[PDB]
Amino acid sequence: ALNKRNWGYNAHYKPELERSMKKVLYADPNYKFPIEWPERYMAETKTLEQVMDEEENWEYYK
Amino acid sequence: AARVRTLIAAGFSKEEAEQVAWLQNHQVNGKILGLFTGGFALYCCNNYFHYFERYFPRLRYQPFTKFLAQAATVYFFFKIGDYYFTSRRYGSNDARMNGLMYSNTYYSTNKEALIQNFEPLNRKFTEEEVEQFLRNEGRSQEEKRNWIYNPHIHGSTEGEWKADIHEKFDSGKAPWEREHVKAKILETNKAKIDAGEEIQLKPFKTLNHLDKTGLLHRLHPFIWTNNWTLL
Amino acid sequence: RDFEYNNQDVNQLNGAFISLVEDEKIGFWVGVGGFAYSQFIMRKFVKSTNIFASVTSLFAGAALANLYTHQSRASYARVAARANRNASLALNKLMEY
Amino acid sequence: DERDCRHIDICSDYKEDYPYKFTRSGVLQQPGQMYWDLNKSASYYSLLGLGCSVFSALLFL
Amino acid sequence: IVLTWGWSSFQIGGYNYERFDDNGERRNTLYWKLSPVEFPQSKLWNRPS
Amino acid sequence: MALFFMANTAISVPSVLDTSPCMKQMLAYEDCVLDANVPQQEVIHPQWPTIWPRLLTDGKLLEFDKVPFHPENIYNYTYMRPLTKKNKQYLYECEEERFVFKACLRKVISLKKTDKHTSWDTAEVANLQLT
Amino acid sequence: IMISMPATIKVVNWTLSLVNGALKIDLPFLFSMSFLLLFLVAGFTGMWLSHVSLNVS
Amino acid sequence: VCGIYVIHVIYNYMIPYYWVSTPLKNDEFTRLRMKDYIASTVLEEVYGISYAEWGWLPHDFAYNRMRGLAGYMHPDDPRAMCTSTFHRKHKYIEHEVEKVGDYHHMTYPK
Amino acid sequence: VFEFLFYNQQHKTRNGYFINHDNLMLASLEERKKLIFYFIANQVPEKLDPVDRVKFNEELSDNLSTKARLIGSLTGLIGLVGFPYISTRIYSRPVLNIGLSLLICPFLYYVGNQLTYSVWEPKFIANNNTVCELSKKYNFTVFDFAQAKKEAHLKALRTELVSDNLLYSPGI
Amino acid sequence: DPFKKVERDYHNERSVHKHFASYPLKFWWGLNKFETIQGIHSILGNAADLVVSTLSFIPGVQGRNNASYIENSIRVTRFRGFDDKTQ
Amino acid sequence: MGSVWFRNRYWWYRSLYDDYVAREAKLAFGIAAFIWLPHYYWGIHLNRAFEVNFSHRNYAHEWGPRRNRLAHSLEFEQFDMILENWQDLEDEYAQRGDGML
Amino acid sequence: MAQTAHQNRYQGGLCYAQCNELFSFWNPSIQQCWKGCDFGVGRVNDPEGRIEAQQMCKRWAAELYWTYKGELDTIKDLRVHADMYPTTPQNVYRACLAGVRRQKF
Amino acid sequence: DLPADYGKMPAGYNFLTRGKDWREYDKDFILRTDAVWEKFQLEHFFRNYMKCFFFDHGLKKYQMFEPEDMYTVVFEGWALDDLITFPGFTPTGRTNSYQIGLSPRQRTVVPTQTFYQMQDYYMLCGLRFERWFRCDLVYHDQRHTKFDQVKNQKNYKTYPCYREYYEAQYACQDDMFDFLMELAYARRAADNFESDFASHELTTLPTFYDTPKAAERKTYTY
Amino acid sequence: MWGNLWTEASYQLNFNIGFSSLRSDVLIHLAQWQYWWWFWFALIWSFYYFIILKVARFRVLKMRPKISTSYRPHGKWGDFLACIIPLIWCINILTNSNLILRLIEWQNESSLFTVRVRARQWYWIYKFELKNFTDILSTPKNIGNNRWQIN
Amino acid sequence: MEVKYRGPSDDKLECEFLENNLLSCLREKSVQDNVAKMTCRPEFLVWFFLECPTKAAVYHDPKGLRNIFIQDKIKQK
Amino acid sequence: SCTTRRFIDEKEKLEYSRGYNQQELEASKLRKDFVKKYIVDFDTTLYKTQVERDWAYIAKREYRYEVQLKSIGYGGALANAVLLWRIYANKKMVFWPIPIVGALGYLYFQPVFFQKSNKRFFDMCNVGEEYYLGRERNKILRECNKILNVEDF
Ligand code: HEA
Repeated sequence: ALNKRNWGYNAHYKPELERSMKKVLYADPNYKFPIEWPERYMAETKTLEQVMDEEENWEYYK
Repeated sequence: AARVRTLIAAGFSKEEAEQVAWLQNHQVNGKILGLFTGGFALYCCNNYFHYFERYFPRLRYQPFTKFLAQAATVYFFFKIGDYYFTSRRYGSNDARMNGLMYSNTYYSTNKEALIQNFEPLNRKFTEEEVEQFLRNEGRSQEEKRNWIYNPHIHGSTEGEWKADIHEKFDSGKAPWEREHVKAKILETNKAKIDAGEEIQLKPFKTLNHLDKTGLLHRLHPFIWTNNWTLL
Repeated sequence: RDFEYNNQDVNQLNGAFISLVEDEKIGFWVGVGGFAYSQFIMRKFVKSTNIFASVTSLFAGAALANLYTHQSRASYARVAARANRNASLALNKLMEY
Repeated sequence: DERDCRHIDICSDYKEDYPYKFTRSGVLQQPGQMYWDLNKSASYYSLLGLGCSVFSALLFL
Repeated sequence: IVLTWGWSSFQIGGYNYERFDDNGERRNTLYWKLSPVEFPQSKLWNRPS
Repeated sequence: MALFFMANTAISVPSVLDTSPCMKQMLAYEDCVLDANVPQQEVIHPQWPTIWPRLLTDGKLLEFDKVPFHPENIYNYTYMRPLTKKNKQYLYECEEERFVFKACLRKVISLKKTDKHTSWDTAEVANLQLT
Repeated sequence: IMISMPATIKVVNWTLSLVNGALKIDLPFLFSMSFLLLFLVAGFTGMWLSHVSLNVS
Repeated sequence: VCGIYVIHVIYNYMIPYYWVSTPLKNDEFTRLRMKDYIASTVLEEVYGISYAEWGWLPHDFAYNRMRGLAGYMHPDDPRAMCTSTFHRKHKYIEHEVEKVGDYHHMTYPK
Repeated sequence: VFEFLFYNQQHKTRNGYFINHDNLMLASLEERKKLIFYFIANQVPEKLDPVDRVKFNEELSDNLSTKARLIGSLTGLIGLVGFPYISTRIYSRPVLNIGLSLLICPFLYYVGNQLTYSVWEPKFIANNNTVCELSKKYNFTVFDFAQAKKEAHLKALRTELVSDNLLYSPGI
Repeated sequence: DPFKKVERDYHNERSVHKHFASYPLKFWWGLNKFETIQGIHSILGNAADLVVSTLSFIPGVQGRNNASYIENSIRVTRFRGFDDKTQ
Repeated sequence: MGSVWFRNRYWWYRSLYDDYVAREAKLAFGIAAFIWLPHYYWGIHLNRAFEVNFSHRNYAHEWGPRRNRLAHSLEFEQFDMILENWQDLEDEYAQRGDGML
Repeated sequence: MAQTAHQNRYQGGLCYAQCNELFSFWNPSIQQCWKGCDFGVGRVNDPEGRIEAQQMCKRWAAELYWTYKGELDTIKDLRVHADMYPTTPQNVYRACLAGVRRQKF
Repeated sequence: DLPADYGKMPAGYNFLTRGKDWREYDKDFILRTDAVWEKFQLEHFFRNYMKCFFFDHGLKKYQMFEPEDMYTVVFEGWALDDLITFPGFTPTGRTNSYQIGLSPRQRTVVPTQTFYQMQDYYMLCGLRFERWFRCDLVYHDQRHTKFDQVKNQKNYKTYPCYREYYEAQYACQDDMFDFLMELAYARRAADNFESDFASHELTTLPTFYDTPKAAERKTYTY
Repeated sequence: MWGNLWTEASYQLNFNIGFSSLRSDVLIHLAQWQYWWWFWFALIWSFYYFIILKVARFRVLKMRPKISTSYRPHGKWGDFLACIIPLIWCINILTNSNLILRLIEWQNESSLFTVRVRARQWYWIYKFELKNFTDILSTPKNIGNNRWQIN
Repeated sequence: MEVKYRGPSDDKLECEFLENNLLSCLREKSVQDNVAKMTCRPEFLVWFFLECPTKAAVYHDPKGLRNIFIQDKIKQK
Repeated sequence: SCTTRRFIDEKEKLEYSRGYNQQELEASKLRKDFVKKYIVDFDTTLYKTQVERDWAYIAKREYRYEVQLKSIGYGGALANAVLLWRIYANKKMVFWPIPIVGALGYLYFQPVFFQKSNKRFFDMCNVGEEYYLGRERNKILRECNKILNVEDF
């Protein structure tokens, strides 16, 4: 437990500002980010038109 | 070197008493080592004190100067021991060099952290915090207490009390971490706020600022005598 | 509402405190008497200075008072140590978060 | 201002480039001949002269 | 010759140069925080190498 | 080298203290934008909504009249894509940070170098440069 | 790097033999001293050139 | 001492090179990797990093740790398997890193 | 084992530091309030308000703090009788005289301060209207007393730790 | 100003309040560890209390009331647990 | 240090070289310490300069591009404020078509 | 072990030592398993810890070599062969998973 | 946290900030006292750092020339050549100031660790070229109709030997590539496979890596 | 020099003593190694100060000559004892080289870009491969608080 | 690292080019990029903020900006 | 840089030669009090923030060299001159003059040095509001600016 460390995994942005709405959003266990940190740097294989259609047909977690 | 039972007599946990004893033992053992080293010198170089009278004639003529010189030697030995134990003596936090007192790293780090991280509560514990502590009788055991919500006894809503019960006991959020308690404390100590004095919500965590093993500061242990490897 | 001290420890402490007060009064009187007796005895047969006589008298009076107040003070100290240790442990276990 | 101590329009890092032109204060400043330094030298010389004269007067007795 | 200059000439020269020439630095720089530091003399002239 | 080769360890040398005016706000905005992961690269600028409004309309950043537009991959001509609603949704999560950064930049812009700055010569020495 | 081990022995032997003796200064002695002094610098230059980084530079 | 140094070169540089000579149908890549790793991982070439602050200054350690970690980027390097940890703070004093396993990127030390 | 000379001892036997929970095991409710107020104000006045701290410090000075110092000063001045105690026309030993005077005076000052404290502390603490008013205003609890005791012990440890290098402190 | 002696300042909260001159001068307080010395001090206090009651027979001064639990506790525990090992 | 550490110095002497330079060695050691002080001071100064240079290089690597981006953003924000003022002017021109002209 | 968290191989620990038993003496899979075991410190005893460790291992493997989105999610066999060199992102992910699985306490 | 849909993007949120009282964010920021001097220095540094171009007045446009020796800049200023127009750091003017790093390495067919013991990649280039030549000979003729060399680029498929060819080009130099290409042209005109004459393994020592049941050798485990 | 940023890094003047420029890390390390080697030889030279004076003052024929009765030498550990000084210098040189070399050697496969340098008769040729162009677009950017983004 | 020093130039021709770019950018972005031909180069506008800082004061001056807007409308007319 | 340090030292010498004024004298007294309390007599290791500790240690080293060491050197020179005169008088080596004149010279030149680099030392305290030392320095600087009617940084 003493030596357990993050090692740079899922390094999401930690807003220090008090008026940050995302903070409250980041508090929500049901909050969904735009993409997973494990896949944030993965090569995209989808087509441009398919990606545009999927992004247009997206719903907010809240 | 602190009569560890006496340290627990004042406000000190068993581990906190151990840390305070470690610091006091370091200081006292350094001073005692210096003083006792001074003792054998006078038991050995007493003739050397008399022989060094040809270079300094007044000593052979003024007897009190001999006692003054003996006291000076004792003080020099004590100060040498103190500097060997109670000085800064910063060094590299290396596993192959820690443990052996080539530096005073452990004691220096503990003292510096204690000086930097200690401040008074600057306020009185709220009655709700007193009540929460009063309701914390034996709730820290290994088995989680099955908190039963009785509407005739707990009132409110069954879920609301269950969430409140979790926040008070199961979640572990401190009474100093309660929103209502924080608001009440803000309302109360306004006079101190009239002087701009910050309010300390949590008491000074002794276990979070001192460590005889030194793991808190993350100083690697001696390579030859530690099975565990830090960091 | 607040924490309440243990019952048996409280009773023992009360008894020890009463005994200690009585022994303190008795020892003060005994020490005054011993100081007077020491002053007289030193002025009787001792060929020494008045400073030495007074120092001996004060030291002997303090020693007599301590001898009269040994058992009571020791018992009070033991009771206080046990009570304070128990109370401190309980309070630390209570306020620990 | 006479006591500006900045005779060249350059910062401490000297971000300006040579030739570094003089400043308005440096316009009036005379190197080593200012009133303050001249008065300091005058005071040193007066102190030395007063000491020597006192010593001579004591010897003249 | 053998002892004095062989252990003081280079250091004295470096001290005098840094004191009077500021390590031979060009004056028109932007900020010391983001500029290369012109170190003083490091190859000892009195040394054979 | 050796265990003691330089014979002097300059532990006094501290990390150079950064003195940018609104670096904290700018970095917070950048971190929020990175968490959002907006495909358009121009969004990194705080004034991006006022810089290229076509990004919020069609993504038509530049005129391709003379240079032909021949996209090959998804990561090609990324400046030529409108902001997707989901991305726009993620764009709302950083609005407060963007506004704070803009306010800080505006306040810095309002600053001037007046004559009262008598220590204009002694700036770097004040600005943690005498290391 | 290990080759310099024999040279140091030779320099030490020369220096030691030059001491605790009945010196009769001849023209030959000055030339031998000059040769030793010249050999002193050359060994240091060769040892410095033995460093891989310095040689590459 | 020289012969021991030579024997190490003899046992780890030439004779393995004389073992495999022609393209092989079965595990040619494995045999070549074994042969190369038998020679590319001599400790005299890698053992420096264990005590690096002796040759790397305080700020120099921070400046080089970024390149050093980036130096062993491609995992396909058996000799890199022998090099010491490039994720260590300066032994005397480290100016940048507070916690070793607290980084903002899985491949960037800061 | 002579830490009584190697460690600070003046702060121990004064300012009501001898009080502890065991004492509160026998005191009454109003007595508990008064004792808690006095001990908290003495050891850790930070937890109290500034105006109340000022008033309590003024009361403590008017009662024992200045009075114990005055009594110790009187005892030291009594001990200061005949500063040239060992003096002669042939030679007056300034070293021995100053040394004896210094050895006598501090002991007398300590004795006087201890006597004044042990005599007036019960009366001042027990029968102070301002102290009673402060106890009514505060009404510290047992948890407050425990926290204050811990803080006072930490402050005592800090005082010795602060004056650890009084000769040369480059800081490294 | 006494108010200046009440302000909470970190530098004030971390200032060495004891000079080297206090090392020797306050050294006499350590004798309290001695049982005989503590007893002598207590005897002096008791005699002073008797004289104080005798003088408190005069108006303006109240003697040591034997019904004060606080006073009794203070008198009986002023040196209850003195220990130079602590602090 | 020297002949003291050995139990038969004569033997020790021969065992090295059969030559004696002991007094030279002692005087040389004293003079060597007395001279070694100064080069130590100079090397300390030089090492401090080198460490400062390394720190400056690291900081420029870390803060340079960030400062440049911040300056660009400041210029863009000033331009945005000016553009907002010009847009207010254009709105006035829309409300005052030719009156402003 | 430049990417590992231990100064020496003997300082690697039993988990890292198990890495030596995992692959042959001629594969960087030893270093990969050492990195995986380092990623698993203080998370093996927790289920959510194991999940987050799998995510971290996937992230590290993706950072090492460029692979398509979700490609590592199509590994036919998570089992590893002793002769598996770190040639592919799938191999890297498998080695990291094995290193996480080998971390006790 | 008051509304249930807090954090959901407002509908039709133009994200415009026209006429916003910045005093609200004053409590959200802290400004150094030396802000004026810091801003002036930052502006000067931006003017003197990124501006690697010179505004020619004759064309009334910023122009640039390739980097040259400082003396050539100073002592040979009047003879400027190769002057071009300023294109800008980005087509849209975005800022490119950022610390640079290393992108993830591409998958490799020929492992560099096979012959990494040599500082010169001669044998490595040879082995990579042999592998690429085998792949090309396998997939030579179908490039024009079944690879990227097809006409309908909508159906273009990356050549199956693209990775090997790129790895070989990285391994070998220009002259080595030319010599290997000539040898490959000869071998392709021959259309002779290496296996069409392979006999070396018949005289090779037996190895545990050459057991009969190859699949039985790899003991897979997790 | 591109603009006001004077890219000229050497700028060495005539009759220079040391290296051309200390702008390179290798150059800084070499200078530090040389200075340190010059620093820690003191005692050695000290003996040289004492040996010369004694020989030139109490070893001549007219000043304290010595009758050397030395039939044979009987040294056994002299060479190994004196070899510590060469061993220390060798160790220092090897450590410095291994420190310098480890940062500029055996790191080819982990390269951000690639360029071919072909030296021809009286000329040099710099060849840039096509893939490098793609690598130009694939450079990660450390934006924000050490956050790496790939476009 | 070693960057020299050169203050803002404020050259008449460069200032004219920057002012033309700024006016075009204002006219275009005032329509929120909903114009006929995107002729503005934002990076160039950045130079306007640093190469003609004196003229920037006119941009920071309200009455001066109003007069400039009137002149620009007249020119566009 | 080194040029900046040389310029600062020369400007400080020139200013000390020009004069110390009255408002400037009061500001110097306040700055000296602040430096003595929060820096010179306060151990830099006690500060909460490690960065604050580093900056305070840098300032403390500057004070130890620029003020303490310089004053010690001046006092030592004065002591050497006085001891030379005394030894010339008695034709023998005395012992008291060295320490006595060293202490006197350290006491004397201690303020004068503190009088010259009063501003420069203050310039090493501008850590920022993020540090408690920074906040206190900002308050002190605001008071000095109000006194002097000039905007410092
Ligand atoms: C007779 C001539 C001679 C001698 C004796 C030597 C002796 C040595 N040489 Fe060399 N060398 C050459 C002639 C010689 N050399 C020539 C002609 C070349 C170039 C070939 C060409 O053109 O390429 C060359 C090239 C050469 C190079 C490479 C240059 C190049 O790249 O080509 C190197 C580097 O490793 C080297 C090293 C050495 C070493 C380490 C010794 C060692 O033997 C000497 C080191 C011994 C000592 C160190 C002992 C001295 C004793 C001391 C105690 C010194 C310490 C004293 C102080 C510090 C005061 N020599």
